Amino acid sequence: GIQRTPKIQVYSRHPAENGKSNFLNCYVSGFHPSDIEVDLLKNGERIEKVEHSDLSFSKDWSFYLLYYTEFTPTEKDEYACRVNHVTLSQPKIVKWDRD
Amino acid sequence: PLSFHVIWIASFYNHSWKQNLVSGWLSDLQTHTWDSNSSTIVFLWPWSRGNFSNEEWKELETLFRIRTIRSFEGIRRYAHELQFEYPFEIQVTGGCELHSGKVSGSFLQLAYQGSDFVSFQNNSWLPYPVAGNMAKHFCKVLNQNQHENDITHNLLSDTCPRFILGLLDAGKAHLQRQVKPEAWLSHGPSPGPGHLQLVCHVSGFYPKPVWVMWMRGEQEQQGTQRGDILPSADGTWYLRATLEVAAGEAADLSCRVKHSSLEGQDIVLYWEGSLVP
Amino acid sequence: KSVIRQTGSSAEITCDLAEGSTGYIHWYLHQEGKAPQRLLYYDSYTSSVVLESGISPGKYDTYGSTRKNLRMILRNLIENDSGVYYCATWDGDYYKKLFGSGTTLVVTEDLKNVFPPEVAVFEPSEAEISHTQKATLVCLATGFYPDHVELSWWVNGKEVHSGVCTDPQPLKEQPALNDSRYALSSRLRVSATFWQNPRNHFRCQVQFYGLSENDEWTQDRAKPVTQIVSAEAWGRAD
Amino acid sequence: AQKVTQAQSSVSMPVRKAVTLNCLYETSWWSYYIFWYKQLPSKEMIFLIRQGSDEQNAKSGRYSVNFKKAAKSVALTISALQLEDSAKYFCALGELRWPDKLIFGKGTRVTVEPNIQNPDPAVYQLRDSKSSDKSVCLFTDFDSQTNVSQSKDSDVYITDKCVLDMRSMDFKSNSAVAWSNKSDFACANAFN
Ligand SMILES: CCCCCCCCCCCCCCCCC/C=C\C(=O)NCCCC[C@H](NC(=O)[C@]1(C)COC(c2ccccc2O)=N1)C(=O)O[C@H](C)CC(=O)N[C@H]1CCCCNC1=O
Repeated sequence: GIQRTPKIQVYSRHPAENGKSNFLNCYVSGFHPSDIEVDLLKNGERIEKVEHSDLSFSKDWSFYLLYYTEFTPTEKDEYACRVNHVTLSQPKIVKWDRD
Repeated sequence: PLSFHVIWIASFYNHSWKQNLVSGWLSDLQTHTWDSNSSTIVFLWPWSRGNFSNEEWKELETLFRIRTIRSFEGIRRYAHELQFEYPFEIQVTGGCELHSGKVSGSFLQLAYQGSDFVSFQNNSWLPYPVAGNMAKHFCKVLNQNQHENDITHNLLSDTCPRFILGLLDAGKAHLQRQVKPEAWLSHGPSPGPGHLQLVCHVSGFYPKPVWVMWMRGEQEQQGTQRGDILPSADGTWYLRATLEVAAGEAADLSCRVKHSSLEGQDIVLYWEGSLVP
Repeated sequence: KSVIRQTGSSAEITCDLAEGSTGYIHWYLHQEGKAPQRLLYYDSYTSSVVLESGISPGKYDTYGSTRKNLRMILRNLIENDSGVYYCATWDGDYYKKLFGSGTTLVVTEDLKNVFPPEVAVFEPSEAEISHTQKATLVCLATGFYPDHVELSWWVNGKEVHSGVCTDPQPLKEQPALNDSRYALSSRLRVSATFWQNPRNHFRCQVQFYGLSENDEWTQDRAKPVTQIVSAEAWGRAD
Repeated sequence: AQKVTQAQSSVSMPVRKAVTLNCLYETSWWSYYIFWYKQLPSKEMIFLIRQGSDEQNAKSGRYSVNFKKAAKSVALTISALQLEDSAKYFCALGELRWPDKLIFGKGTRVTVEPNIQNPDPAVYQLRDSKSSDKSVCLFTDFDSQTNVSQSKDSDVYITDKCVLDMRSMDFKSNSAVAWSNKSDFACANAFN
């Protein structure tokens, strides 16, 4: 009942530019408990070899995790972050915002 | 301001499968990590050893190793002795403040299930009044062993002020470093009819304090909505500031970025090109 | 496999689980008409016992080498401890968790309630022989407690199942008392040319699980130890 | 937190057919497994098949499942029913990420009705070889569509049919037996 729900934010390190390597970040924050299981997605499918930061909590005792991977965009490529918490009836997907 | 604290995370998903993490932080930046494989302190940065001697660090390792095993394993019976409901989590943070210069201002707090549960006040564990009787029952347990509390008091009153003093000095080059930002513009989720959303991303800047605002010439557009400052794998920060305007009044708008690394030469990007288009 | 204890005694069951496996071995309790539920598990990496939600800390304990000889001792037994006790451990892959052989525990307020079965073989009916050319030998083990009994048919001292049929579950003789004592039935089909042969020996063998030589008996009646009681019959030419 | 229920307890179906055992669960986990175990009458648990939280309908041998994840309903269907498969079947779930224990259902007993080539039910009477004036009434050769039944009073005990062992080319019939302490001992009317 006192469990909190995560705040999911997706962003790129550099402007989108096809053929140029970039970094995709997904910031999952403000959740409780820890069991969280976030996935980064390319064109729907999961992305393997995804690094993430060590677990930590902010002052209000809610945890925050940063998930990042290196990628090179293309015109037809779509990217998203999939988060699956106990406070979610179904996985919540936040899409990377390009133009 | 500047605070060095050590966090402690204990997650208990069920009767098996217990998780344990220990980390050190310079208030946004992780500096230490605990290796449960060998019970050693992993130093993320070369300067994270501070001015403490190598022998002095070994005693800290044994202190944290012995403290962790006794604490993290004694929980298991308490969950059965008490009426703990899996899953449950115990979080602990303790450190010291850099007030003006530094020094006085230490703290130590513990939280059960993500809420303030107990805290250590200079010799004793004071429960939070809103935490109820179970905090008082565990304050009785923690206040029993005087020797551990004397160690805890010395840890918060002597070792922390003496460590952060050398840690900040040894890490002066890393903390005082300045990294210029990188910015670009894009289109947003496009609110209701006749209105456009203008997004101005600012990326890769250190330190944290940054200034960003949508402008029309010299006039700051007060409709600018500034989002959260998000981290990256490196010590840099990302921030996007949005602005919603009518479709017919989009031109002449510019995003202006001020940062200490820029030395007064602000980044100005103009809503022109394929954006308008 | 089957153990009998009186209220207040102790019982140490053994875990014959396949070789060594992952460190944690869980103990489950199964009762008739109820869902199996784990009581505790044994942490071999620490040689310590952890319980489940609402179990008193003195009832159960676990120890020993987990390789096929893990023990579980129950102390201060009550009536409601009766049931089949399993020991389970997860796979290396955590795909499935293996379960060992069950151990039935029977707890009774008085050891005097334990009785051996009364075996009796019944010869086939002459009318049944008519227009069927088949013989029905019925064995009956009755007046035994607890309800577990292994029955088999032996002809000429050769254990044979080809033709047998047995009850799957014993029947209480008086379904009003807890200490009731049950009966078990079993038939046997034999060709007419074979039962009419008077040189054939039919030995219905019944195996009963009761007290052991280490238990104490305080009755003038013979001690109902774990024993074998069997009855026999011979063919009739007419 | 977690609950697993199986509504029915006793199920029968003829040999060389298909029957389905249902299972309903209530969990708060986004990652979990579903297990089906076969409890032999000899008090032994054997794994049958596993169903994942985000896995398609599982299938292995004569086993298949119907996973209705929206309503949290998994049903185990056993096809090509044999005689050895007659046992008590349980469904349980555990944590996928942190496997600790299984929350079991209350069980569903399945008994297989054998083949019946030519029926001829009748009732007969037998006498004890030791001959203490003890007797039993036997009703055999009944079909699978009959009862097993139960009388009244307190005495006069009746059984509930039987199944065979290895039974290599055995008689393969259905036997129901009853007996009382003489007195009435009306075999021709006891089963009625
Ligand atoms: C990354 C590492 C490299 C960086 C290094 C670089 C920087 C160097 C300079 C740093 C200078 C500044 C350092 C500041 C200290 C920071 C504190 C952080 C972590 C820490 O104390 N860990 C151990 C504490 C864990 C919790 C423990 N919880 C318990 O033990 C039990 C009894 C178990 O369940 C409960 C309980 C359960 C539910 C709810 C409430 C509960 O309370 N409570 C605890 O409170 O432990 C205290 C603090 C220690 C203690 O008094 N020990 C006792 C424990 C009790 C039994 C008696 N004997 C003992 O041993």
